[PDB]
Amino acid sequence: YKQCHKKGGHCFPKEKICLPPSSDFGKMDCRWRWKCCKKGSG
Amino acid sequence: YKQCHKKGGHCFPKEKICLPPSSDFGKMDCRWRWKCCKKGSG
Amino acid sequence: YKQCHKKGGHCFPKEKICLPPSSDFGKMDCRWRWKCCKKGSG
Repeated sequence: YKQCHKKGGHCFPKEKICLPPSSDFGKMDCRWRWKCCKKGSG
Repeated sequence: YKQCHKKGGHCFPKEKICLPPSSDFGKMDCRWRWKCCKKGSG
Repeated sequence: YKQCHKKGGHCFPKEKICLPPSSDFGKMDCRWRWKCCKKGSG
């Protein structure tokens, strides 16, 4: 997903914890029932 | 909050795990950095 | 989680700023890498 990758992120299931919450970018262009979190997050 | 409550949810921090994920209704009208999950969630 | 909620808090990720530190109740029975902060610091 181009836009998630552009933000430095990857797609994960929407309930996956991404820390800090600022690195969780929301759905972006990930699929339905996934969200985009910045690499480094957890 | 009206809309979250109307869905039968409550507000929780943005990264709180809410399972099943269909019980997570996203931000709704919770505060910034919070999200609405159906009562009984995660 | 039960003890956190009992103490009037919510569980937030470990690096969430909770001030004043007296309203940061440490882990309580929040999940690994989360902590309990009193209503008002979040």
